[PDB]
Amino acid sequence: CLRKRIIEEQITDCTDDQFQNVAANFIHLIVQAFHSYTGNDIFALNDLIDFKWP
Amino acid sequence: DPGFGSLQRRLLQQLYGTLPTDEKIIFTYLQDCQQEIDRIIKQSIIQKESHSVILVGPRQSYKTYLLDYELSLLQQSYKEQFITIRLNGFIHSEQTAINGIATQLEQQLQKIHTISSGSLTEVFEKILLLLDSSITKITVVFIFDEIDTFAGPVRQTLLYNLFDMVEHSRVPVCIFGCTTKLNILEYLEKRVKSRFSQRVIYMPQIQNLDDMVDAVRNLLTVRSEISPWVSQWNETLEKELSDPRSNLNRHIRMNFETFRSLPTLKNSIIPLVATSKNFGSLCTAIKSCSFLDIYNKNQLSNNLTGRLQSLSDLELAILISAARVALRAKDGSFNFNLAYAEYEKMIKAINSRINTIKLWLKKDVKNVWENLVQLDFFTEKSAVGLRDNATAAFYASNYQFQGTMIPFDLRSYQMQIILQELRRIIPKSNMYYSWTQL
Ligand SMILES: Nc1ncnc2c1ncn2[C@@H]1O[C@H](COP(=O)(O)OP(=O)(O)OP(O)(O)=S)[C@@H](O)[C@H]1O
Ligand SMILES: [Mg+2]
Repeated sequence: CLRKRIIEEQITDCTDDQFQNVAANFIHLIVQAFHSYTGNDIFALNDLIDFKWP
Repeated sequence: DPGFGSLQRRLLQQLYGTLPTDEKIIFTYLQDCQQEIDRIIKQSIIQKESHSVILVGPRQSYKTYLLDYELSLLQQSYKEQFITIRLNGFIHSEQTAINGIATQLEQQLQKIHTISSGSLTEVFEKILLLLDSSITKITVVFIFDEIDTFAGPVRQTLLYNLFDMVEHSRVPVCIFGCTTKLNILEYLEKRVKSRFSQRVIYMPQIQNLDDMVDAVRNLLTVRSEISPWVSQWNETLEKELSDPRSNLNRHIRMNFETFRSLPTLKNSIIPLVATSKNFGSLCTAIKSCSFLDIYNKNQLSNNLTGRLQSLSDLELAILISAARVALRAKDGSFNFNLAYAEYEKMIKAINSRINTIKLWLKKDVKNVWENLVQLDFFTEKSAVGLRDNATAAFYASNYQFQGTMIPFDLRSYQMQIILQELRRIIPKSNMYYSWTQL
C-alpha cells in the first residue's frame, strides 16, 4: 500500500532510509499518541499500527 | 579451557543432589533423623520385620531425599531382597491406588526374575491374597507421599488395609508416610489408629545460624579432586564463610530470618555458578555476590509493586480514583461509573489549578479498566478464585454467575491495593501524588 503510493504520487526522491524513517516515525507517533490508552502491551500497539497505517 | 567446566559441573551436581551414592552429602542438622530412618528401614530389608512410620515435615524438608538415599543405600548390597511401591496422595485417588499397587507389584517382580488384569474387585482380591495371605522372603516398602489425602474423614479403607497387613500378615511390610500436617494422628479413623504403630518421626528444622553456614559449607565444598582449581576454590570459599562480615554470610543471615530453607539458597546459588565463565570470574562473583541481588530483585519484579511501577499515566489515575471511591464507601465496593465519576472530577480539579491532563472519554477508559483486571488490581465482589479440588471447579463451570450477565459498567468490583498502600509507593514527584490522600 506504500509501494504503490510511491508510484501513484510520482515519488523519485526516495531510498530505503526514506521509507524506514517514516515507518519508525509513524510507530513513534502511535506510541507517544497511544501509550496512555493501551499501556505496556505490544499486542494493543500492533493492531493500532495495523489499522492506522494505510 | 576444559579445566573449569569440570569444577562447574561438579559444583552444580552437588547443588542439585545428583551425585553417586557414596559422596552424596547429608547435612548435620538432619543426620540424626537419617539415623532413625536408617534404623527403621534396615530392620525390614535385612531382619524382615514389618512396621509403619509417618514422616511429618514441611515442604522441601528432605523427606523424599532421605528416603531415596536409604533406598539407594539399601540397594548396593541387598538389591534382590526388597521391592518398592511408591504412590502419591495426589495422582493416586483411592480407587486408582489399587491399580497403582497392582501395576507396581507386577512390574517389580518381573525385573527380579497377570496380577494387573481384572476389574477393581478382582484386582483388589489378587493383592489381598499376596500380602495379607531356612528361607528368606521379599519385603515390600510402601512409600505413601502426602498421606493426608488417604486419611480423609469418610472411610479410610486403603489405610485400614495397608496398616492391617502389618500385624496380621506373613509378608514383611514397611510403609512410609510422608505428610505435612502436624496433626496427622487426629485425622485417622479410630480403628486405623489402633492398627498404626504410633511411631511418627518429625523432620528436623534449622535451629541455629551455624547449621545454615555449615550446610552451605557442605554443599559448595568439593571433596573429589577433579579440576586444578579446587585447591583454591575450597579456600576461597572458606574465606567467605569464616569471616562473618562478608556478603555470602550476610545473604545466609537474611535467609535465616526470611524463608529458613536450603532449597531457596540452592536456587539462588545455581545461576550464579552456571552463568560464570572463568574461575576468577566465579571467584569474584561469589566474593561480591553480584548475582544474589540481581536474582533477588527479579524474584519481586511483579507482585504488587514492580508491576504498579510499570503502570501508565491514565491507568494510574484510574487506579487512584478507584481506590478513592472504595475508600469512601462502607464495605469497599465500586464500579466503572463510580470510578469515572472520580476521574473526571479529579482531572477537572487538576485543570482548575493551572500544562494539563487530557481527559479521555469513557469509550477509551474501558480498555484501561480491562487492563487493570488482567493485572489483578481489582477483584469482583465475592468471586472466589481457583476452587480447591477438581469437582468444585466443575460444579461452578456449569453455573452462570450473576456478575457476568449484568452490563459491564455495573459490576461491583473491589480493590486489591488500598489508598494507604498506594500513598507510600507512588513517588512524591507525581502529578497525582496529592490525590492519594483523603
Ligand atoms: N531423589 C532425589 N535426588 C536428588 N535430589 C533430590 C531428590 N529428592 C529431593 N531432592 C532435592 O532435595 C531438596 C528437597 O527435597 P525433597 O525431598 O523434595 O523435600 P520433600 O520433603 O520431598 O518435600 P515434600 O515431599 O513435598 S514433604 C530439593 O533440592 C530437591 O531437588
Ligand atoms: Mg513427598
